[PDB]
Amino acid sequence: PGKMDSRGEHRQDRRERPY
Amino acid sequence: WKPDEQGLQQILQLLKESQSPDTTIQRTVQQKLEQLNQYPDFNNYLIFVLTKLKSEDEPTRSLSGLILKNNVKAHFQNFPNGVTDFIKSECLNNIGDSSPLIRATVGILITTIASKGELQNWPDLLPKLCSLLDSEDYNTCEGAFGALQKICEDSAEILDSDVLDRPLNIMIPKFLQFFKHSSPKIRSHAVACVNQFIISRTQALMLHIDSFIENLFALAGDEEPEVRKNVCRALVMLLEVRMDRLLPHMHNIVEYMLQRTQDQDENVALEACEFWLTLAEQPICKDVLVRHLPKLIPVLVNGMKYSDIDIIDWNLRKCSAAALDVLANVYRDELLPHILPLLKELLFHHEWVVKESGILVLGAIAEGCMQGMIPYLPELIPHLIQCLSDKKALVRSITCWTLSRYAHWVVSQPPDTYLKPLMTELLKRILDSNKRVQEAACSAFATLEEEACTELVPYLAYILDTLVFAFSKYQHKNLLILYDAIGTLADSVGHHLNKPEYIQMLMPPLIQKWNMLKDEDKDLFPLLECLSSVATALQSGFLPYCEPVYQRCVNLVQKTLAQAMLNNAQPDQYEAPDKDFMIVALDLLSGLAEGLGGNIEQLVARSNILTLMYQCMQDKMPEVRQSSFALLGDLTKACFQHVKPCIADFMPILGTNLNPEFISVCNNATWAIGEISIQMMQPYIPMVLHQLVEIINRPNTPKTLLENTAITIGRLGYVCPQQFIRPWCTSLRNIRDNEEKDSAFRGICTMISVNPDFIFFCDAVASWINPKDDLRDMFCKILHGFKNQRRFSDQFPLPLKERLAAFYG
Repeated sequence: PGKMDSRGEHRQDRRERPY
Repeated sequence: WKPDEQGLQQILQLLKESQSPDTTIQRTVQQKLEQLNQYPDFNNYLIFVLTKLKSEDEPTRSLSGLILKNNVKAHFQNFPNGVTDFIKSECLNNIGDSSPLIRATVGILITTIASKGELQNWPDLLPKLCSLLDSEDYNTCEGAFGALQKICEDSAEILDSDVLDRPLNIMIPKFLQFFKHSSPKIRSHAVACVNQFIISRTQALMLHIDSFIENLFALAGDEEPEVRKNVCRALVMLLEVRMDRLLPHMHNIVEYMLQRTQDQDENVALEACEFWLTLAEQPICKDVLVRHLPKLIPVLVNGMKYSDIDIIDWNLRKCSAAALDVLANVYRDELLPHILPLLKELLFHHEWVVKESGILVLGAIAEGCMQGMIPYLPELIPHLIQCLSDKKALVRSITCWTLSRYAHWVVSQPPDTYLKPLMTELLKRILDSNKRVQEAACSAFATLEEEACTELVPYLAYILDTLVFAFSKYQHKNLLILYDAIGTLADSVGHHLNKPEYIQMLMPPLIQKWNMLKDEDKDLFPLLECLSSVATALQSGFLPYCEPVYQRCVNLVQKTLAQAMLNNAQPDQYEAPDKDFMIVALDLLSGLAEGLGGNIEQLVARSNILTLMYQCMQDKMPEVRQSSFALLGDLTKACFQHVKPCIADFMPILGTNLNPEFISVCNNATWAIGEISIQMMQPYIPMVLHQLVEIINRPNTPKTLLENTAITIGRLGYVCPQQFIRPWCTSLRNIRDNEEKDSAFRGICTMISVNPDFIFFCDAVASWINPKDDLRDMFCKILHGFKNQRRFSDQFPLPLKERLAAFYG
């Protein structure tokens, strides 16, 4: 209950990935 | 028409001087051309030297052609038609010059013209080029095909636009005439051209698809790499949009693609490998793979090794690994008997490249095969932990990632057996001397932080010690990841971060990097998002820091709005702004307002934030609105006195953003209307209620959107409403006991008193884990009231029936 923010998603997008 | 000797000698002289090895002569030739290019006759001379002066050598003719090309892409609007048409004529007339350098230069000229000044300002480019395919001289047809290929590449909207009157209903059947062609280059061009119009499902091709597919098969046997590559990528694209057409040949196709995936030419193999990626998205994957999967898995696994040259983005390794990832998600545990023998031979191998591929495989299959892998994790995880201190950096980094892929399992086990040593060694690896290890470790630790949450509190000091220490160590690429790790830490541990020692060690280097970055540096995005979480987390304490942060953020919103207006006014002279600066600035202000609450009033009193917000809420970009409604809710809670004057304006916009197509805009609007409700508003209810009821009966997002809608509907409870109680109750019974739930239940009690309904859910929902006493009395008064007003209550599950005697039976 509360607002939705995109911080976490943006961090996952910036996160290191092997493919 | 009118080249004169003095002019020609002068321009040729300039080209020769531009070819001087002397650096100073070059720079002054630069200013001389700088001036000359704005005079169209000069361009007439340049094209003349390119196409007409057979006498002059090739680098001079070509340099003239290329300078001309640059002029035609920074000054083409101001070209008169007489010169343009002279260039156009001379280009199409010289497209097949026997010098390859001249031919290539003419080609760049044609394609750059078509580019800069759209394909209709040249109405007859395509028709002449097409007819030029039929010509005799090889170079002529090669040149024309090359030009068309480039045009199709970047001017692809030739069919969907229909500006030049169906510019593909002629070309495509003409390309397909040249698949048969004797020369490999031309075949390649033909396919590369057609390929541009597959995924668009372009009419001209779609009604010739049988001829296409047949000619592709006729081409399968071709040994010229570019043709194989193009056929492969044809089939891959075709697979995505015209599956039906290739079903009858799928077995032979899978056989072919599986062969090509093993092709010695890396590019062929890569295009082939895309087949598995796109096949895995189609529901018929299992059926089509039944005969070939046993070979497919080892080929992918083997292609996942680093290349020889890679031991020093998209490549065979990455494609193969992605394909394995999706297949793992399709086959789930059915894949494990194929993959475990390979893992057994890979994970312990003495050649680091092979081991590395094994760890990659182990990570890739994690999502699909997680359940099936659980039995093996008590052995593999400690082993991976050991690999974290392998002496090969690429092993350390891939180990970091795979462990992060198993973070959930690690966290669900007793902390001392896996979690503790893993976190310890990840922290060690964050300070690795290798930069790839550093970022891999920080990313993986972030993922672990996210999964563990409160489980990190005991290790908070050591974590901060390391994250802080990384500041002096990390370069630019890695500070971004470091900020993400701090942000997620603050979100994970919440208020536990609010300790004087932690604040003092963490904040100074954050402000330090804050002061280095200019309002135009994109590197603000992670830092501000980090600060937002820290601010929300540090609640009490940030006070000494808010002032510059608040002002700078508001200012960034202001200048973004300004640039956007200016660009809307004069698009041809002022760059549109990057609205992420605005989204991030709003998001930090939201965090600040949530953290400080009421204590932000003084700052808001001195601010136009609400007047900026008014324009943000109406922005075309969803994320801007979503952020502005979030800030609206936070400021409504924190300092309503500054908001109240604006409500009458703000409300009709909230009412117009209750569109479930944009989940997070609708959500933040809904929440806002709930918070504003509590502070208020009869006239605004009709413009919003109907939509909220629609949202609460909608079979989508059975989670956070519905709960907020319910709470808001609950809050709108202090009115004469007139069901919707089924999903409201369903949604709200599952949320934690907090203030919001309280408000919404007060609303449902007031509302039930006015229109009493015959669908007890409320009672099931009423099972509050320790409600405040006045709320309890409201509950048992309504319940008791009904009892005074069974066979139905026989159906209560035991926990319900029993609970509703302890408080209200």
